Amino acid sequence: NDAKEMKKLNRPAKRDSIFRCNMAVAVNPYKYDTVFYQSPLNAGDSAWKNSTSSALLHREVTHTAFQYPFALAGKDCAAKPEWVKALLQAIAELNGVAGG
RNA sequence: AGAGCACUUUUAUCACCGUGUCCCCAAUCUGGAUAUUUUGUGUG
Repeated sequence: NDAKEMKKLNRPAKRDSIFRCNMAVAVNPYKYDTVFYQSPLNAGDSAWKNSTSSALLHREVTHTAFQYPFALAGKDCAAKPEWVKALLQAIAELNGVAGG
């Protein structure tokens, strides 16, 4: 790494951690819901394969909020106040967080 | 600054298709709210 680090002359940033965050939890229990699933075969004549069959399956969903602690820390994040402000604005504009 | 906690749960999909709760039936048969009772008493 960095030609054995003398040319870098900087910290390798190995473990510098900023914006520590926790993991979200729901507010309501789970009551074993189910929604059906069809997935028909792609074609009966296509060159592209058809998985040899078509099978129906199940899913489960629920409606629930998600409380969340933030845990922002560090008095050293003053080098780039613009970056901090942009990050806070992006957090305020959170959307599509889970790649479901 | 805690035996240094990142790099991944990811990308698509109609439970679809047809179907008269139908066909007859009486709440029917009789019964005196009847028997007595003064709005009486006097005024230019």
